[PDB]
Amino acid sequence: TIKEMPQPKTFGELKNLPLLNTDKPVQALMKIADELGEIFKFEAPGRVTRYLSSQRLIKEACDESRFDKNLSQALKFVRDFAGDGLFTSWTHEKNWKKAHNILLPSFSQQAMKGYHAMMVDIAVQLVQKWERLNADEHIEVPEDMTRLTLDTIGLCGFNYRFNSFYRDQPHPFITSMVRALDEAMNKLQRANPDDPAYDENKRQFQEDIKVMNDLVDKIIADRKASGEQSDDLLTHMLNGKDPETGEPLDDENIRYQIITFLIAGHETTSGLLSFALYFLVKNPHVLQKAAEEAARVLVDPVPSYKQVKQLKYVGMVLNEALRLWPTAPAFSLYAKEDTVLGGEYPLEKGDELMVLIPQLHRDKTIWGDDVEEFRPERFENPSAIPQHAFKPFGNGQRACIGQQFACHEATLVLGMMLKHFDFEDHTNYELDIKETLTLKPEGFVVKAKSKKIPLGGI
Amino acid sequence: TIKEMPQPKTFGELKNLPLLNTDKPVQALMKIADELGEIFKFEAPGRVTRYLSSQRLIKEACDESRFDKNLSQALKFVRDFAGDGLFTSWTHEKNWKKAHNILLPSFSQQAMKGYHAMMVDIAVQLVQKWERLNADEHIEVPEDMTRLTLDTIGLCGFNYRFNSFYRDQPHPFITSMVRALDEAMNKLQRANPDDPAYDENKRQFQEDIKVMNDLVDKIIADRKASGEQSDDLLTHMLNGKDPETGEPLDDENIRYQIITFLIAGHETTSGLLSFALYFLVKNPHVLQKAAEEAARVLVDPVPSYKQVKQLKYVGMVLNEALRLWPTAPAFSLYAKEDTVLGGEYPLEKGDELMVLIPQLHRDKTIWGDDVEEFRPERFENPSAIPQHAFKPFGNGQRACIGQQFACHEATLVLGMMLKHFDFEDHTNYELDIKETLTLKPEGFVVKAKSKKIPLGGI
Ligand code: HEM
Ligand code: HEM
Repeated sequence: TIKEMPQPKTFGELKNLPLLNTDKPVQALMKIADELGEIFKFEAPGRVTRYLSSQRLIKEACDESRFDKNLSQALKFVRDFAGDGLFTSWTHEKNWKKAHNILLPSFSQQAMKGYHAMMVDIAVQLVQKWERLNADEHIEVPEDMTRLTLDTIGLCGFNYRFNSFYRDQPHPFITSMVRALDEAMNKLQRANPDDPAYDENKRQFQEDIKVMNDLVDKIIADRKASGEQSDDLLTHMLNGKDPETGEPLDDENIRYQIITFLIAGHETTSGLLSFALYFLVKNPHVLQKAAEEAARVLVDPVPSYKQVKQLKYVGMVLNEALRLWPTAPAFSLYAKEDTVLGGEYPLEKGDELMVLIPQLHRDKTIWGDDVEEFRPERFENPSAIPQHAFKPFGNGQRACIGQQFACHEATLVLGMMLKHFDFEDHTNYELDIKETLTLKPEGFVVKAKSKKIPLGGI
Repeated sequence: TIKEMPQPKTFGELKNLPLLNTDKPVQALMKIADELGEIFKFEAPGRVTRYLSSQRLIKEACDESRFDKNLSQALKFVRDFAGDGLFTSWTHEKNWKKAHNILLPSFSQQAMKGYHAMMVDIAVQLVQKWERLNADEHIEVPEDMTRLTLDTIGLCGFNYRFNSFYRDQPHPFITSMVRALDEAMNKLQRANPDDPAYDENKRQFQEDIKVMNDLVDKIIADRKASGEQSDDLLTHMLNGKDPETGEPLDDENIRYQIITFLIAGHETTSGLLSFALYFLVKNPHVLQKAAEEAARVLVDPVPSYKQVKQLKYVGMVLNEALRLWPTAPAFSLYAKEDTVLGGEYPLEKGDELMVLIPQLHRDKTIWGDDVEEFRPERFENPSAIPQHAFKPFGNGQRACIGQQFACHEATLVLGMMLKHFDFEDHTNYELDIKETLTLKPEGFVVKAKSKKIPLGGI
């Protein structure tokens, strides 16, 4: 029977909008979901969305016959620099299906065999950095993880070295990307967007868009001008034809794809690695199990592709980190036609839903009462997990195209870290989660004592 | 560096085979392992296996990239009546993966909420039996535990009442199941099984298979006709679809699954309860601690699901019984590819291993020197145990699908026993372990004096 959904506290004519005027909006929404349950309405001037937290409702939301990907206000703002790349395109735009069909084979599990050597190149740089620290020094974890994941997508994707391990201050492209992302996210919480105060932000936004476009357009133009057949994502985009339309991507869409991949590789996989290491140092029996596996499996001076596929327990660790802190924590959907959600909530065509992934992943009816505990063993027998219960990579045809890339990279790197070092939570670090496009453990530091195991050449 | 492995005494061209021509083969193999150490070769005419006893080697055997489940000769003979049910199927058989995907969510810890009431039905029957004994009487422990466990899987699994507490002699189906298993196990010694001497054995075997098939097929046929929904394992099997293939199980395979569950829920699961109660009566301070927990937690006339989940020390007692006398004490593996075990023992593709679980569980490098002592406190934090050190339910994707079911049932029943009765080892019983498919403390008897605490309705 039909039910009225709950709604969090309001602010007069601003409705719920000021609830997002916080540097930690997803975390605020999680606390609201804890108070209100599996569904709540969230209203702002001119817009309504419904936040879903239960597997029961989210499984219905994931029915692609009833619901399609929506661009949230955040993604609409990100679209000012990521364009109609795969992440910020509507499913019905021609460039979505074109790019999807062209790029899917380049992101497959099979494709990882070809990226593996370049992934190892950057992972060796990380391990060497940490081998070279002095006794009294420590590691800035999200910082080094971001250096690694950005450089890996730059190299594997476009044969471009950001050389982030040679820098304190980020590459200029990244300065502009990060500042562009910050502006996109800050705009969400402004009650008066056109206020004269925000004039200067808008000028900086246009300058950062120009830095990004200029470097990426030059990368593309340089590759076209050289003729080089590097066999990377850029080569595949320049030469590939969509089997369905027979058309290639144009150079402007290629730029948007490249921007999109650099955003992804800076923002998400780095957070996964950071959270994984956080949980490992907070759960030393789990760390022991992962380290024992790394030692047993990674028998050669550098890891092979086959060896990375052998690291089951490291995979379980990564999935359990994705469970607790999925680093792209929300995705949006719209109702394709009028429909009733969960037998109880009537929706009209066009109505928006938000899937709160960290809450889905804390659904006690699925996972049990111990949802805050870090237990990789939850994933030991993967078929035990119900359908649509675990969605850190989104849903259906609009799921993360980078999933195999992220998993392979993270498994490789975490395996190598655990083979080469013991870790100490020397500050007894208190988890503090910063929110940008994604989630990361801000200020997370550790000490790493080398096991003094030689590392092979690249 | 490459070692030759030890081998127990041989009998000319019969090799090691006569060592298993004994009433207690697992216990013989344990003694061989004490003599020979972590690995030994066992040869019979036409075959070889290697028995493993250390965590150091078993952790490698449990690497699913390197080794998969093998059907031992015993499981090949059980397959004559358990078919391609989950326990007697190869991982590469379509019906293994289909049934695995369909059934696993119905055996989860969360699924136990739905079975709990039916489990209580049978547990109340056990408690009422014991409340109704006269002062001069005693309890035949494995016999009553088997009545409980069989009836619980019958009721929870397919809404069938064996009514074992209304009988002295087994239900006709069970007579046939036990005699089929006996025949399967006896066939392990027979040199020329096509000898006319065994014609009656073959006739009896076919008759026993017919008894089991007729009942189970009728159960299935009766349910399909009615359209009755019971939320039980049969309902799930009739309606469920494998997410991967999109196919349901066929009726023949469902029958094999039901036969398989009945085998499992008989003495394999009742052995846990029997050994647990044995160890409790032999360790009165442990019994007292467990009884104190039961009294503190089980404050209502019948136990709730949540209350059973609070019986931590009862669960520790059960784990410690599984440590010493795991009731499915060995499992078989085969090498997927050529590989070296432990840096020392080269194996070829197809080579077989046997994991001797009771010996694994006595590895002093893992458990310390006191491995024969019954100390439930070893399990205060099960996360402290290394990977592949405590394996009473097997390994990985071929682990026991019934683990949560068995543990929940055993915790519930043992908690109620400890709430309702004091126990006396009135005969000072000498442990005598009978071997079939499983292990049982044969002849174990106790007296139970009622605490005279009322029991609720079902
Ligand atoms: C742990 C790491 C990652 C996580 C958790 C993650 C998560 C997600 C999620 C949840 C979506 C769906 C978004 C929505 O529905 O609005 C998505 C889409 C996407 N991700 Fe990722 N991602 C990760 C890594 C990557 C990487 C490494 C790349 C590329 C190199 C990438 C590229 C994309 C793209 C292109 C899409 C859009 C796909 C489409 O709609 O066609 N991601 N990701
Ligand atoms: C204390 C009780 C039990 C113990 C110690 C036990 C132990 C085991 C072990 C060691 C295996 C792996 C066998 C191998 O690798 O060859 C296994 C498999 C299995 N067990 Fe159990 N079990 C118990 C209770 C149950 C119950 C109650 C059920 C069902 C009602 C069940 C159903 C199964 C099934 C279907 C498999 C095959 C799983 C697969 O390969 O997909 N077991 N059990």
